[PDB]
Amino acid sequence: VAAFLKNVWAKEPVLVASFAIAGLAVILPTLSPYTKYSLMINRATPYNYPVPLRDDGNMPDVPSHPQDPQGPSLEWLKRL
Amino acid sequence: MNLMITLLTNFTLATLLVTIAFWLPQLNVYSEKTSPYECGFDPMGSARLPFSMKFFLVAITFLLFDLEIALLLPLPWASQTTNLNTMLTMALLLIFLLAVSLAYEWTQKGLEWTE
Amino acid sequence: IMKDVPGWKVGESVFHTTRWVTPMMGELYGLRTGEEILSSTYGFIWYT
Amino acid sequence: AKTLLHQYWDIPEGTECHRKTYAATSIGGASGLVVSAYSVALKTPTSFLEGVARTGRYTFTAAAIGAIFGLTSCISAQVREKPDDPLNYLIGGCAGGLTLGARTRSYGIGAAACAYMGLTAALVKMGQLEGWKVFAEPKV
Amino acid sequence: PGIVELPSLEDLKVQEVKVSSSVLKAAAHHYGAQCDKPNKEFMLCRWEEKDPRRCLEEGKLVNQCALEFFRQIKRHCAEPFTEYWTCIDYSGLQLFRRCRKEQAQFDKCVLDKLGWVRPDLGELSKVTKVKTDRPLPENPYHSRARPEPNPEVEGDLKPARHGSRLFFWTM
Amino acid sequence: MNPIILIIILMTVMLGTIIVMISTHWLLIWIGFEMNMLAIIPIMMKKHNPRATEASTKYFLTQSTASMLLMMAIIINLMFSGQWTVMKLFNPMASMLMTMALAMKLGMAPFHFWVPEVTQGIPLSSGLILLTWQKLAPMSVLYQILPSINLDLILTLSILSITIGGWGGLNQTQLRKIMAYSSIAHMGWMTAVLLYNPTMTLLNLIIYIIMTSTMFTLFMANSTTTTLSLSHTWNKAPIMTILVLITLLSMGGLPPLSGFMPKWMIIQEMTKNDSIILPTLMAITALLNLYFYMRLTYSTALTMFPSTNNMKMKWQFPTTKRMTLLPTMTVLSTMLLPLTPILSILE
Amino acid sequence: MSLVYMNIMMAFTVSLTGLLMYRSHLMSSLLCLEGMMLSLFILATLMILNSHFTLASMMPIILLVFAACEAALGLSLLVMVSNTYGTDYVQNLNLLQC
Amino acid sequence: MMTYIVFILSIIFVMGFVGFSSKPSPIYGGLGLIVSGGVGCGIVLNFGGSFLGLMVFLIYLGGMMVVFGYTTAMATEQYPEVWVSNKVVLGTFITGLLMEFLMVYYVLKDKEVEIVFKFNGMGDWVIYDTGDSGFFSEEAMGIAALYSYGTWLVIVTGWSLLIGVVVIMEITRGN
Amino acid sequence: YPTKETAHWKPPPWNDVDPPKDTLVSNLTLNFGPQHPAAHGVLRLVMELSG
Amino acid sequence: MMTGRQARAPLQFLPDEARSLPPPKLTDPRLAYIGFLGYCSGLIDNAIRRRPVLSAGLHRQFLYITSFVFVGYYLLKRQDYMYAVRDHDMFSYIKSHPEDFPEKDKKTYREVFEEFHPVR
Amino acid sequence: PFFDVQKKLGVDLDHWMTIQSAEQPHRIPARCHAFEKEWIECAHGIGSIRAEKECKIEFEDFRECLLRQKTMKRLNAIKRQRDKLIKEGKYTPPPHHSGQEDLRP
Ligand SMILES: CCCCCCCCCCCCCCCCCC(=O)OC[C@H](COP(=O)(O)OCCN)OC(=O)CCCCCCCCCCCCCCCCC
Repeated sequence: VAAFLKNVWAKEPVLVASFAIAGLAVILPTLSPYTKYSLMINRATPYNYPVPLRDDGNMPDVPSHPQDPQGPSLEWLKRL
Repeated sequence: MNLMITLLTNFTLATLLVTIAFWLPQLNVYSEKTSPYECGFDPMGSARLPFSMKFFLVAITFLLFDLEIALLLPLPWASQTTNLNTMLTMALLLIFLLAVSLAYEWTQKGLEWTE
Repeated sequence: IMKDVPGWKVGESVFHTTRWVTPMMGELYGLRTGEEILSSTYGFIWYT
Repeated sequence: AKTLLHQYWDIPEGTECHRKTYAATSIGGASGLVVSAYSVALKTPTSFLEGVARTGRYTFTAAAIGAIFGLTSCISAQVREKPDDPLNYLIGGCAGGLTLGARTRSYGIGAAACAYMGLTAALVKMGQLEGWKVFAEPKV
Repeated sequence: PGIVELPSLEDLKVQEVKVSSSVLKAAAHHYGAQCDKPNKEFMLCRWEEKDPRRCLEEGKLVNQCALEFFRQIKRHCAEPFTEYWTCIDYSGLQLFRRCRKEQAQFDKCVLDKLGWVRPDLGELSKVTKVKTDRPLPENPYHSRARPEPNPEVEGDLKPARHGSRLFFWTM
Repeated sequence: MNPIILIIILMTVMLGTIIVMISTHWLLIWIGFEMNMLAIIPIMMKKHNPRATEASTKYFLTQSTASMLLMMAIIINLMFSGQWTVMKLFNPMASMLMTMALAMKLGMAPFHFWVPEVTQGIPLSSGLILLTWQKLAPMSVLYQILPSINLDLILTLSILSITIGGWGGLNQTQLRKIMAYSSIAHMGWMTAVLLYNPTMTLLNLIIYIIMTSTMFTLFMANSTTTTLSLSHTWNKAPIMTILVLITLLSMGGLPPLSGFMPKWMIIQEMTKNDSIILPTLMAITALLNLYFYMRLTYSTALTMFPSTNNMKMKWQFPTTKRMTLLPTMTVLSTMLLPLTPILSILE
Repeated sequence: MSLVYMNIMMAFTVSLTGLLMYRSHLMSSLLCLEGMMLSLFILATLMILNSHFTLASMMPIILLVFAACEAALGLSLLVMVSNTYGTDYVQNLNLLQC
Repeated sequence: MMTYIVFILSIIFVMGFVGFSSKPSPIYGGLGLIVSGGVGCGIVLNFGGSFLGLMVFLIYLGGMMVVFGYTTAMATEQYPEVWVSNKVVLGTFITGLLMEFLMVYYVLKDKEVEIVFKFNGMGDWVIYDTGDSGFFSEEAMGIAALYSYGTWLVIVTGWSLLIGVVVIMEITRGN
Repeated sequence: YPTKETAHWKPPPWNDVDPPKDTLVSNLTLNFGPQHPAAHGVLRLVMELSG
Repeated sequence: MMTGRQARAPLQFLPDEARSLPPPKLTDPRLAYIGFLGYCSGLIDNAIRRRPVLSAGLHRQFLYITSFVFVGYYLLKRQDYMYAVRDHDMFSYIKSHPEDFPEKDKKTYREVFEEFHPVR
Repeated sequence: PFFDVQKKLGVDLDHWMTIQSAEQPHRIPARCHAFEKEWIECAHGIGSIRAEKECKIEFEDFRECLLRQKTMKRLNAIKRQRDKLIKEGKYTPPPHHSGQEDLRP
């Protein structure tokens, strides 16, 4: 299979380069760990309005102020 | 509104130069000046004969590939989604299907011109 | 405007519900001049 | 083509021959127009004049069929004083068949059309009397 | 149908926060951090009952709160705020990143004078909980009574009576 | 043709049919129709003669125009409904346009002109694929929208196609034109009952598919395309003459053969709703269909037409054709009448 | 409804009468077919954009894709027809009449 | 008058449609369909969907140029009836234009017409919406969501196009 | 049933393949004449082309 | 007809409720008739290929009979289930709607009157 | 033959598109989302006959939200009467409909 690769690189190198680039683009998002950061960046973009929920009394996880400690923060987007 | 003003300004700039190119100079029009130009000799037949085309298959697949790239242009906005893996898979699969169609035409001598 | 026309009732809703509906573009600027019509309806699309 | 039939059927039979004659002539004219239009579409005439002549001949033939059918049926129901009877429509159908034979200039077509159109006209009167449905709405 | 309802013009009158969009955009984070409670009460009610005719007093209250915040701003740091919103307003797209110096100046003056800390990144998009005293609207959609559903098929499946019962077929 | 390409094209045709059959969206229905038509175009161009070009062009124009009417009806329903679900139509204009689109796709009179020409101009296998497979997706869509079809329009189309197919089948000596006119008559028979009981339409569809598949396989096995070519089978294989005799007897609705079961159940269902004139007219035009079937079976089975000298050379060689499922399909097309209450499984 | 709907369906009806009455040129009927698909596209996107059916914005792209696919099929069939006879006249397709 | 901008664009739309549906010559039919596609892109751009108008304009321009190449190869004759060169073409063009202007005059007088549906007389600015769209465009986001929602649509479209290439290559084979 | 209209209707061929009816293909005859930079001064190439 | 019945539970050849019914016997006349149809198809398969009809390929005729019997058995089970569900639905609807289905009181022949038409 | 495969298998192929009130990208609502919700919930599980008999009010109100026939009809009546009143000379438009009134916000 090395002789065939040498022949096809000697004859049509453009097709070899295109096949290599396409294979790289196919197999790289499977093995790369930075894609989840892109997912979270896309998720954490505020297009809508964050409507608040009615305080019945039993919801200590949801904050009452934007400066409260509880809630999803974006420190990792600053550090990365 | 500004785009129609711009288009109208360009159009009446273009049609002003043609209208002053038809009435200004002195004309000497005969029944020899306006004959078709065939390198000095009389033409042998009409210019409305069927001018046969050899690249018909490439034109048909140009239609199909133009529509393939028409489907492909929402990609910068589609990269702003949350279901990122499915979008990536469908984009890759569409482009791979385009390449498969091109390769099948290449292996079947479809891009080679007739005669 | 509607004083002489018989069989007319002002403020009539064409829907069968009492739910508030989004005001139609012609239901808001129906009686106003054409400059406001062009500024509100086609104003953003035409803007440069 | 629905309001023409309802314009024909609302008049009581054997009462006014002229309105029934006009209504049945309208039915015949509509039939002639649709038949002639299909004929010139499917079979191309030789020229413009031939096409309009064929169309006019067809609609005049069918208008004559309707006119004398309605006149004969209303006259028969008036003379006999029995309006809800298929016999009047049988004579009307035979008179129409004789008219078709005169329009085609043949006696065999005239006799066959008399027999068959009399049978169909009598059956139409029977269906109008007993409410027979051809395009019957679903029930079960 | 029914005559549509509409509040009178005396119910809609209010003092207006008459400032440009650059004034709002410059002090957007301080306004969001300081005046969260009437804004969020108004937003919760407006999203809950889906009616602007029933959501008027809260709009009145949010206008008073925004005007009070701006009147507090005018008393202490009028000149750094003036320079800051001018530097915002020069930009065509009103970029935040072209006026970081006026950002620091306004932030320092406000923090030393009144003690307001700007929200961090991702904080003003947080979803909060609001405690209010209005009752929950039972029917915001004004839905009528739903039609009765079809009865459900029940019972054990017995064999067919006398088979097929189709013409002459005995089974 | 490359067999890999042929297999891919056939699976794509089947995929378009099931995409129509399983979808809950009008746009997906339309997509399935388009992909089916554009994948069955080259099957009709397998032999590359001018008649195949004519048949493909006429079929393409008819199916294209029908698809345009289908899309217009879909868009009008979207306008007046705001949704896309495959159910009844919320506009009579959309219902009428959809009914005419599916009639043009089914080859129903007075949109019946393309069917004998397209059937004649293409090979026997492509004609079989057409007349059996392509006549399922319009029937499925018609099964979906039966609350919205105008009764007068569909009954006019049904009796018109029955009369026109029965009349046109009397003047043909080619087998494919005969089969196309018979197909027109059978679609009239099925859609006359669709608004009353669609299970009857499904049963008629299944029996007609089985019967016409058996006959097309018989014609392929004997390699005859004209009646005078069919008349040589008694000198070639008399058992095939017996088979075409019994299948032509069944195709005319002659009891006690299985082809009479659909017409019998149509008459049974349509008289529960007090419609008596219509099934009688359909019975008489079925008699016309039985007439040209009788003419064919006089030509091929009950007489011995003169043969030629090279038939001896054909005697010396046994057949090696791939007559797939021919005996099973012949048995199902002939003797399925004592198993009539099997039709309840289609409910 | 709106009068823009009137003009769009009226254009559709014009191109429908154009397609159904031939003028001895198959390619002109193909052009009328593309006109009908363009009218369908315009009508669909007008109602979709007016009623704010945002998820249905992907539909007319697909409809125009299949329009062009069937147009390419029509052009290929026209190449075959013009390679058999001298021209593309629709009266030459009369072999299947006997 | 300017409030009737989409009305004027739709009248140019129908004018081009009746110009090229007379079938004078496929060159002039191509010119007419180019005009109709451009003004339809204009119509749907005032309705807000600029991307859809640009795509339909680009796609139809490419298709019209390829078919222009085809008719210069295949559908041409000695003396093409460009316009006015044939009686029936000029007659049907005048008939269509007269009918269209007749119904425009009718709807601009009674402000209501009944051809099979019922059409109103005002401009189509009334049926717009008074709200804002925020920080996104609805049409662009829908065709973006084609990738993340419509995987089945992508699969059937790509498969149909690939077998369409196969279909057109195995049609123009000759044997 | 033969009639006046159905008089010229021949049956189709046994193989359903017609002869190709080869009409003249009308090759375009260009004139690479003397007033041309390609022709070296004076050369009248009468040229029959298929496109 | 029963589309709304088989609407919430789609594409089931034979639901769970079909097992409450007696299965057909292996000596069903219908199943024996389907096996006979398979035997006839085997004879035709032998006949059209110019083989001896009653002797050639006994394994083929056995497979024909067996496949016909199998498929016919399942089809008969479905048919009996559909008739059972039809009757059950009909009786449940008759029970649920007592107004639309009155109890007719039959009268004996001493109370009725029927016109006599003599033949002479 | 509506061989419904999607509910049998549990996958969805075109269910997300078929109605106007389904899930949208970042929850963009349609113009008549509420009316479609009301008509859908009115006519669920009762069949088409009972849908056209027992949800006629909801369906016709939703259809009036879609095409807006009666809204433009009333607007046409108001516009025509105002034009006739202006031409005849019994009406004068108020200053806030003329071009300036020191607008509210
Ligand atoms: C898995 C990766 C992603 C795959 C999907 C995406 C693909 C993107 C690129 C699309 C390319 C489309 C066109 C492909 C055409 C191939 C067939 C062809 O035409 O081959 C011809 C060529 C020899 O040229 P010739 O015979 O003279 O051609 C006639 C005139 N030129 O023949 C050749 O040169 C040989 C062609 C076949 C062998 C190519 C080997 C490339 C190897 C690259 C390194 C390995 C990459 C990893 C993946 C494995 C790839 C096999």
